[PDB]
Amino acid sequence: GSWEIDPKDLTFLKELGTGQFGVVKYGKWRGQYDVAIKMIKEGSMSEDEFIEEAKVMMNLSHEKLVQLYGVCTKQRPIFIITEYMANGCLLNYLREMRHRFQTQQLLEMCKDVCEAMEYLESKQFLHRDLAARNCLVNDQGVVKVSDFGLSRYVKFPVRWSPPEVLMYSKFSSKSDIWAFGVLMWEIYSLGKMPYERFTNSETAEHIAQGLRLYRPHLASEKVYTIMYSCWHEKADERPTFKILLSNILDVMDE
Amino acid sequence: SISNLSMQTHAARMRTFMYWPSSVPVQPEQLASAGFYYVGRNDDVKCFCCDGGLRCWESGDDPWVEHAKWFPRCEFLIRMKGQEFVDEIQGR
Ligand SMILES: [Zn+2]
Repeated sequence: GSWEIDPKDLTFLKELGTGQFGVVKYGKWRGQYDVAIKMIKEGSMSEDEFIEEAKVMMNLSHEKLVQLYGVCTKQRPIFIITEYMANGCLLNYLREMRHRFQTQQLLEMCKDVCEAMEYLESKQFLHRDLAARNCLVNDQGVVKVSDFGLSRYVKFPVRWSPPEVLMYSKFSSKSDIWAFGVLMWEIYSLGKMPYERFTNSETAEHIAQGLRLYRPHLASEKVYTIMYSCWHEKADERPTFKILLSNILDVMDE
Repeated sequence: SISNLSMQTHAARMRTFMYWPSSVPVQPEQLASAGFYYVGRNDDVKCFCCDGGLRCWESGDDPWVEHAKWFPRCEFLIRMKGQEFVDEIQGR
């Protein structure tokens, strides 16, 4: 326990929509602090798995991470109180062209994801599923990472999976690197589907044959080399988020 | 009810625009009459009644037309400009 929150202090305001695991509702805890309430649908996730999921997400905090404020276990459904991100899902934020994003702004989003991923890298934490779908954006435009570790609980992200995860199902720190590369493409292609013309079965086969995502019209040669370095056939030659952020900040001042 | 106690009066709302940017093409007198006060960050203004935040102020803007388009449920807005106005702005 010790992270349990009394829902008597919570005040619901707007239903943000239904997603994975449950419904997300915007509220105000103690009448002044903005909170996001994830209502875990009865029997959607494993009860025993909800023990490890919460515990690992609690003792983890970063500037660019969606902070978990706690749980509400003493009632059904079980609530997950977290940091409220106004703009919601990054994928929808990118897909809305009513923002008119600049190349410098899209590169700043990549910096935000990389900064958070470097923290999970040091903590030996694997996201096991990194994409725009599992990334949130606040009112200020800052992109943060969420739904981490949740892949091992409760179709498969084939398009974000490296060759070793496809052919042999071997998860490493370099598996998230490949996923970050496909996410870097998602940002520069503005919420476009990776390998759109190919089905999930064709995607797995073509990745093994050496097919890599094309350079989007927005990304320059330098930025495309950053996302391409993530897509090395041999995982040993893929960089780290420390090396990736270094290249991101170097190109930022170029 | 009211969101911010300190900014109930126009004279109090105007005091926040002390370090408001002289770059923005929106006059503070217009914002303060529309229940807005400067937050302190670039062009961020909140409402004292509905806590309605508004930024990225462009030229040819009306703080009342922006108050109705984004926050029609604002009790101060319906009190000042009237429901007939609020419904007309939200009607488009
Ligand atoms: Zn208002």
